[PDB]
Amino acid sequence: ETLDLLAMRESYTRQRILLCFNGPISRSLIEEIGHALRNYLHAEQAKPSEAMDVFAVYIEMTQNIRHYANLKGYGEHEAAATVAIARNEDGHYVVSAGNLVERDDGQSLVRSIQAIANLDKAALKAAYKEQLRGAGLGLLDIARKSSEPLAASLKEQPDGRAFFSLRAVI
Amino acid sequence: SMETLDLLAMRESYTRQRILLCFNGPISRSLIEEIGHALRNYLHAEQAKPSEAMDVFAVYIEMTQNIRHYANLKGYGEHEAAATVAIARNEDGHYVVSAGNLVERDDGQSLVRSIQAIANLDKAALKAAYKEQLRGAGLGLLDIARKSSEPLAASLKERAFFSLRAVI
Amino acid sequence: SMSDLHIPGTQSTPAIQGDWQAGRLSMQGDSYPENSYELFGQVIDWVERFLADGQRPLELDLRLLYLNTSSIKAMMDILDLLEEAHQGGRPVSLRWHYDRRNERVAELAEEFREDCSFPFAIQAHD
Amino acid sequence: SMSDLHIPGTQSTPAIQGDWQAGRLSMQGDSYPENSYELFGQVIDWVERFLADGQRPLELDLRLLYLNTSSIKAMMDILDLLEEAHQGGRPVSLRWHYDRRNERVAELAEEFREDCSFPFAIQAHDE
Ligand SMILES: Nc1ncnc2c1ncn2[C@@H]1O[C@H](COP(=O)(O)OP(=O)(O)O)[C@@H](O)[C@H]1O
Ligand SMILES: Nc1ncnc2c1ncn2[C@@H]1O[C@H](COP(=O)(O)OP(=O)(O)O)[C@@H](O)[C@H]1O
Ligand code: NA
Ligand code: NA
Repeated sequence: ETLDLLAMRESYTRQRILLCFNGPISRSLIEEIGHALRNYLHAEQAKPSEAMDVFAVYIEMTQNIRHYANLKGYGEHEAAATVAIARNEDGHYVVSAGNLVERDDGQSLVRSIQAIANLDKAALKAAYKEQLRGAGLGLLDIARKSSEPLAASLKEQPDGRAFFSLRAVI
Repeated sequence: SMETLDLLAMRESYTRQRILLCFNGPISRSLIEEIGHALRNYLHAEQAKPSEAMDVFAVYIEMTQNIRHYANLKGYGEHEAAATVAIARNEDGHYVVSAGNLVERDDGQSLVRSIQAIANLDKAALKAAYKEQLRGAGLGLLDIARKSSEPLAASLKERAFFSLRAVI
Repeated sequence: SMSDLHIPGTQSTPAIQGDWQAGRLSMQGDSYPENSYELFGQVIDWVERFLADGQRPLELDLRLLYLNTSSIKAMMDILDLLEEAHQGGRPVSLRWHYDRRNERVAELAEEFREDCSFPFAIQAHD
Repeated sequence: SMSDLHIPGTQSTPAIQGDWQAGRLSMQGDSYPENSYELFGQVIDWVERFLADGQRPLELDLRLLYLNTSSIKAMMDILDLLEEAHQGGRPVSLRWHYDRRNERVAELAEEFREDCSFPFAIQAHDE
């Protein structure tokens, strides 16, 4: 067939991926992968505030996918996602997640992220504090916790549905 | 962006392989079960016939618990007990369960020889060898071979990377 | 409850009830824990204690589904105690219920029963 | 126990104790449930009830760690009830304990405290 398990394992090594999952993603699956992530961060002697940032970005990105799938009525079977967590050579963690979205939703999402990427930490805080009382707390929190600007991409399809992928560098 | 593009390249590769679920990383007892639950939901959503749904589940659990057993035997901890697991569905509708892990090279070589020796035996010989291990391939590998619609396939790269593939 | 055995079931381990006075051992659910003897160790001891004592019949009523290799070994240890007691003249019996639409449970139960010479029933349900 | 509130904690939800007679609301642990108002709805009701009448002080003793966005909104709803009662003359108080080696919890507690004008303490501990 087409399944090449060694080719994937080597691609994960090339990208320095420590954890990655693809498929239907449930509440309990989110938490259990987060538990593997927290153990890995502890085994790598992550500084306490760095460990919380990486975990927080993982939870919020993956819970945004859950929230979207609920809003669009998707079922357990339909609520699918691709999540990856890597660590750069300099020690910075990279948390990436992707999911299928309606095409109008995907285009409006990349706009909000492009509007988020260029704000400094003080502007991100103000927009965050204002959304406490269009990008919301989740994307704003991920942007605030990143050491690099948030990056997003969108692979459109004449299905009407697009693949949205987001990455944060912690 | 380089990470978002690569995330797209991965997602497209999974599509071309008809992969339903795949995981890579440290694999614990609770992660085995939670991924097994996603598998059981997917099999129901695809209206898998009941004994076929149990065969795929049984092969998934036994493959991944063999990785757990080996990692414990070699003393590995939760951080070193790492694995790559994938479940796909072929064009003909048959499910494919594949799992891979790092092994000592001599262990991996003895493992490939053991799978090559069982893979080509018919169901009656697999049952007898199974029934004999009730009282070298054991019950785990023999059950996966017994539940497969095709001969078990194994490979070894280069600590070596061992990979096992069953078609149900 | 003193001589009885009640174990609640989980996602990967079966629920177990050992009724000492009724001479009945019941199980239900899947069984794929990583170390099955952490679970079945007390069940085997419960059976061994029951079979060393008295002549009262012991019946197993199983509603088991998926069993991994470790659970199958432990199950075979339990059936060897029944078979040992049965060869000595002790009345033992086993009943395995299963959903008629899933043959694999009956096929597994049928493989267990070829190593037994005591009454062993497999009952299909709609 | 009738007017009290005892909620055990889990991996993704905090443990909560509402002591009605002592006027104390305590919470410990992480909080990242998918729908935080399934958890915090009864806590908000408990706070509102305590604050609706009487003059007894209400103090919050928090040992919370990671909160997701939904829990932060629910937490803000609780602190808005404290602030409203405090502007009306009700004595309220909050203490947030945290491990000194993790400044993110102190930073989160500080962001909450900038929207509050009642006594609000952040206490570091050497674990
Ligand atoms: N992964 C995603 N897929 C699709 N849409 C998303 C995703 N993440 C966020 N969104 C959308 O972006 C908006 C903002 O997200 P977020 O910052 O988490 O806001 P909030 O915290 O206020 O919910 C949501 O209203 C939703 O439409
Ligand atoms: N994924 C794996 N990695 C390394 N060794 C393995 C793996 N799977 C099986 N083995 C080896 O093959 C042997 C037999 O496997 P198995 O058929 O499960 O036997 P049993 O079920 O009797 O343990 C095990 O002792 C183990 O050393
Ligand atoms: Na959100
Ligand atoms: Na095995």
